[PDB]
Amino acid sequence: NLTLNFGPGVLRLVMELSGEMVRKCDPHIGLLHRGTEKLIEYKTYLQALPYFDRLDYVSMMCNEQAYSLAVEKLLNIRPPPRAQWIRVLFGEITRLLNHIMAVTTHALDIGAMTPFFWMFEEREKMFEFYERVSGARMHAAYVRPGGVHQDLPLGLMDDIYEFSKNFSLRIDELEEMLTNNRIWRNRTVDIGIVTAEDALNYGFSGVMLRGSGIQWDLRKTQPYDVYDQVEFDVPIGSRGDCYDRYLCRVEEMRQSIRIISQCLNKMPPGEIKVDDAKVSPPKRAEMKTSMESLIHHFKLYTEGYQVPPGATYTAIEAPKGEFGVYLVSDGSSRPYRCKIKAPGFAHLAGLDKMSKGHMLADVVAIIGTQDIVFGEVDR
Amino acid sequence: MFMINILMLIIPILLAVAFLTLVERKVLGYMQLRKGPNVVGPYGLLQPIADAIKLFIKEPLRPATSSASMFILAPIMALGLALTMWIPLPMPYPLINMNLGVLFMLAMSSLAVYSILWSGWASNSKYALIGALRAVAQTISYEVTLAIILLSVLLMSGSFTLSTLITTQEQMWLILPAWPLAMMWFISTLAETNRAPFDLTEGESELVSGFNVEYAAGPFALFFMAEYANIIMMNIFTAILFLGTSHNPHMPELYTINFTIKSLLLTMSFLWIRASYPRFRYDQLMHLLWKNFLPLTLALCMWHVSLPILTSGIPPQT
Amino acid sequence: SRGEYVVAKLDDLINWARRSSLWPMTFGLACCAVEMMHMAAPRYDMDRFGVVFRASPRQSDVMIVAGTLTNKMAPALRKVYDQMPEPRYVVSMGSCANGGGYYHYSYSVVRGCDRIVPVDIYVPGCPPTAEALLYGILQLQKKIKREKRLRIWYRR
Amino acid sequence: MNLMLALLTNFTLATLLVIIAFWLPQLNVYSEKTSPYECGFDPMGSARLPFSMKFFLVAITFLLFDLEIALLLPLPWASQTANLNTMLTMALFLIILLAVSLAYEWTQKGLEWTE
Amino acid sequence: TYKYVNLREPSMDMKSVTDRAAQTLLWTELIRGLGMTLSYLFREPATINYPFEKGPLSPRFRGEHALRRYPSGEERCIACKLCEAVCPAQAITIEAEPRADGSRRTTRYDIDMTKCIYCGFCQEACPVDAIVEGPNFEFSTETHEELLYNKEKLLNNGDKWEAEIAANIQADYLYR
Amino acid sequence: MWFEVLPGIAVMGVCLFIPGMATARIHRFSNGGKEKRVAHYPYQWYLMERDRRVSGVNRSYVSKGLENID
Amino acid sequence: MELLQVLKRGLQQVSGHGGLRGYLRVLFRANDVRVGTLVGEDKYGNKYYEDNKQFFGRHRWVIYTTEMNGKNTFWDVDGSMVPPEWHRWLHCMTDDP
Ligand SMILES: CCCCCCCCCCCCCCCCCC(=O)OC[C@H](COP(=O)([O-])OCC[N+](C)(C)C)OC(=O)CCCCCCCCCCCCCCCCC
Ligand code: SF4
Ligand code: SF4
Ligand code: SF4
Repeated sequence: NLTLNFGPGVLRLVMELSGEMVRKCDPHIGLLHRGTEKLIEYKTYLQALPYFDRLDYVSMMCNEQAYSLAVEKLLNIRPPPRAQWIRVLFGEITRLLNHIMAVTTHALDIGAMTPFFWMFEEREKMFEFYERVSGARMHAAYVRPGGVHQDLPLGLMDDIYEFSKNFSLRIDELEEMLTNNRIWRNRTVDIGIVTAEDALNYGFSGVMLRGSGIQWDLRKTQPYDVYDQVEFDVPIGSRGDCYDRYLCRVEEMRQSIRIISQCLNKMPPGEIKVDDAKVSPPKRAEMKTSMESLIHHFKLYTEGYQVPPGATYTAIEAPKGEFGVYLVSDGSSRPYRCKIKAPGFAHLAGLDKMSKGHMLADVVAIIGTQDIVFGEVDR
Repeated sequence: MFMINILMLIIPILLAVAFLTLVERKVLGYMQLRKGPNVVGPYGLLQPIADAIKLFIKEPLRPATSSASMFILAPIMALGLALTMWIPLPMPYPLINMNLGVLFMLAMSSLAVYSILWSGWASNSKYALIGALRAVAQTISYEVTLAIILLSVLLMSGSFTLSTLITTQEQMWLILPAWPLAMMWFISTLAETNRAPFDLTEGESELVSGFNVEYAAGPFALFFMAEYANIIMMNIFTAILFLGTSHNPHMPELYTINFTIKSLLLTMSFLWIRASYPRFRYDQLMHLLWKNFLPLTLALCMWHVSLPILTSGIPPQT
Repeated sequence: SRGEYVVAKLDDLINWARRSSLWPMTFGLACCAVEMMHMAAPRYDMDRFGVVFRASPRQSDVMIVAGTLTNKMAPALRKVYDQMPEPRYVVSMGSCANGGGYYHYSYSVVRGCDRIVPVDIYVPGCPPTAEALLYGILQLQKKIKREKRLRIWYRR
Repeated sequence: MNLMLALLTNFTLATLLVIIAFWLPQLNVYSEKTSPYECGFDPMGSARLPFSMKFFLVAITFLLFDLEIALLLPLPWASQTANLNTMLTMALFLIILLAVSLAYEWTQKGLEWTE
Repeated sequence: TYKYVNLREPSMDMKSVTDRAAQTLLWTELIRGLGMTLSYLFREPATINYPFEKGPLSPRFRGEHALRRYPSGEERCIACKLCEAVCPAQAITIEAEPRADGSRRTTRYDIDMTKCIYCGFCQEACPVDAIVEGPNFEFSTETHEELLYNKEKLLNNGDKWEAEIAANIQADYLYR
Repeated sequence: MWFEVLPGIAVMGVCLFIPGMATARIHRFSNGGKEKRVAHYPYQWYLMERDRRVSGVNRSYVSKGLENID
Repeated sequence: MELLQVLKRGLQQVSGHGGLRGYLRVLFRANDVRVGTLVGEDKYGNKYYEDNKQFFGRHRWVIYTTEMNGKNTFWDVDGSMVPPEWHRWLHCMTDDP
């Protein structure tokens, strides 16, 4: 056949085309492989936290949450209730950040450019929530083993309410442009069909499973933090194609607003990190007056806290699918091994199967529907 | 005085094309909640001039293994034909008053497909030859419906003279009797000019390069002028064809103002559509032409051949 | 007149043209591409400075290297740079492209894209805010406004 | 005359812009430049594009359809005849055979793009 | 609890079939998409007039680094090297020795602003609020060497941004 | 705001208006203030050539009326 | 009547900048002719304006000085010319000038 080299995240496709049809798709990854998993072995558990902001750099605080849940599990400590509600609050804001990127850059790739600009004026307002809690628009490093770094600034919850009060209308404007559009439907309907059994055997997760009717979501089957105290519905597809997965992501954005409306009303008072100075650093006003607090501030920031020896696989329902870390501890301050299970790694491996009997222009649609970011695929 | 007339046509066209790039970036800007160029000159008015100077003082890269003769011929053919199609247009008085003006427009339009073909050949790339073949197949497919649609409308006008379409619409726009034909004509002029949602080559950026991806600097600018000169001309053709303006021989400037407004709005409709829709897959825009547009165009050609005869409304030959 | 006057004004004309029509080809490699997409978003709207959202390599004036540059990707970044018509400028965005960043000591990372291509402006941050990147582009316009290509040619 | 001057002016202006588009700018050429763009990676084969049969059939289908349009062009002048019944029958016969030609390719999978 | 996104049976009465035929032939739902972009053309754009207008930030913003002083002018840093231990990117290099008056002070304090990930761990670790990340984010350079800060550059930033760094710390230290 | 797009549109509109006005006013300047004769068919050309021989001067747009007949 | 009040606001921006020269000056230096309330002026010549009816992000702006530290800044304005005391207010890190 004809062998082409498409590409310049950055990807390289070695495709074999019989005219307009795709005969085999051979993704070449590692263009953004950086040795994150090897570098983490030279860092303390706190120093390794910013590495997870940079794996899936559209869902920063969900990557932080998964790592914190893993370290908290090996530590055998529990974050306080207010911190958990904050993590769910910003986990769902992070879901909106990712789904806007997934839906709108997917639409941009297939020629629909306008919705990208509308919804990136809402991302620019959600980046202000990130910046007001952590000081960084994207790589907050706000979620940490033990809870969150700082408490919410006064007035932030009023601004989260004003934003969420108008976001439903913005999703409707998006749907008015895509959902019933015949050109958009022709590019997504019956494209990249995945059967339920193939989806499971190929290791898919997230909307890839749910687009094909599989009723699975870790926020409901294996809840973490306070997701079992929030009411929301899990969208389920029927055809298993790109269009059904597109609707699942758009409906999930509406359910995040539903959850966010509850984290604002049910936010409890209290502290925002575990009241255990051998894990979480003391307050600065007590590190400067108490001898115990100064010793623990000194040790937590130089040596770090020791994690009991053990190995855990901890996973969360990240916006892109099941995100998990297999974290191995040897009893010291530094992880012995940290395998990062990126949901897009298994999805991309299934591009060759999902692209059988499709045109070259459907590969763009298929890659968009898998919601692939090569920071987490390559690591 | 005739050589003055030619320049009074060519130069304003190249200025209209220049400031269509500004309007496209500002109409798309505001439809996307932003402003577009407003820094280079007041309200961006100097932006086309900066882009023009920039392009013509940049390296005009030509790959060493490219056929030089065809690499140079293609932009000359494209722009030369782009300006040629403007000479018979009755705005309200043609520069060259042709008896077969409509057929001249079709004849020159079908020659412009060569520039796409020659440019693809000259690249010696094969990342652009496939693009050229895809682009050429699209263009020739959609000039089948342009000819048959245009033939159907001329059966209510009587002749191929472009000025006779003014007389035909002296009582009513041809869009009412022929709105089914006008709809497909508008889409067919979008696909001929490779405008969204039919831009599989120019800016698809979906594992498909454009036939002029290898052009840079001035030669790229010339292709751009030809492409944008055709967008205005096709929309001016649509205004004359379906939105005829009344012509007062004593105040001909009244026609030009009204006809200029309609052409601008139709041109701004091209910009409106690019901001609103995704793009057809290549095999879908062929099915649009061969399976949807062509069957309907043929039926409406049969209907418009027999409608004048059965209503005793055959137009005069002169 | 003096000759130097005509050349001085012609420099301003071509300097003004080149900085008012900067067409960037963005190498979105890692997270820093997201902050580059927020500069194209409505709030900052780089298109209003004459800076188009995206351009193909053959019509691009500046290359924005936005993200970690790995050894595997290094040959491909040089190839795209070599094929950019001149004048060509390179903006290094973020720590990873600037000097290696978080992954400086990695076995698979180019410790700064200035090892592969010349760089005209370095934008610091991890990531730089969309406004800090727009400050770099505006800082590249002033650099081009200081060029004296013709004044130097006139004195050869 | 007026037409020849117009064509000469249009195509001379295009040629002038091309020459000043190749001589005005400052050039600098080297082997890494002046190579096909590809996508940043080296070519994967020294062979030309494979021949695709489907792209050949659209060109032929356009040609045969374009030839039948040539016969339909004189219809506006044909409607002025005194033998309208004969003219109308032959006008509809030509268009119907054009549709029958379309129906044949459609049902024989001639308009598809799936290999 | 789950919900179906695309599980519907279109009605097959002539009223509904003719509605879908009208949509297919009259392009009704495509023109509805043109009305959504027409509305935006008549809204106020969200663009700001940078550099004359600036995007909003908070007191917690992490920008360019700076070394601070006490009100007397003595350097706050006492060369404890906590910021150097916690720095996840190893961007801080410190050398110290007793000063002529016997105090514990640095002789080298370099931040490689090209290794730094602007994470803020250095100002969290610091026990005397010496090293901070200021509010400046507009310090792009023309060379790689201008971004290898030494102690003189960092002390110049502190004396340059103290008026604004002090105010930001005053507005956020109760959350720390 | 949206009306800041009009200055670019007005410049484009004026450019599209010049070709139509110039042709209209050049023809009248070159044809004695009237519309340029349209000769699509030989009969229309025959009369125009006849008007060129009847004007005394070699110009088909100079009209001779009843004052030229006695 | 409302459309007639639009042209009046557009005419009082010319008078609000001190005639046609002041109007054209800010139009070509700042690409914007809005009139705000003068909040203050710094020792380098920058003038700071506010207009609280504008949407958040455009309700504060600075018209840069035409000369600073010996550099002609009439055309070459830069965001780093804002001193720290006004850098906090102009970026909305505080409500107190
Ligand atoms: C008694 C008198 C009898 C006289 C005859 C009566 C005629 C009755 C009416 C005839 C039917 C109407 C035909 C309308 C044209 C058919 C279009 C068509 O084929 O649709 C199907 C096609 C295909 O639809 P599909 O994708 O759903 O597929 C249909 C067929 N299947 C499902 C089997 C595959 O749709 C399109 O045309 C796509 C449109 C894309 C264009 C996007 C831009 C639109 C923006 C609006 C522009 C408005 C233009 C206005 C221009 C004005 C200029 C002056
Ligand atoms: S500099 Fe920071 S934001 Fe940019 S690619 Fe590197 S880690 Fe990501
Ligand atoms: S911000 Fe983080 S990476 Fe930068 S110097 Fe401080 S601790 Fe190191
Ligand atoms: S800056 Fe602070 S943490 Fe770093 S050495 Fe000085 S006192 Fe210690």
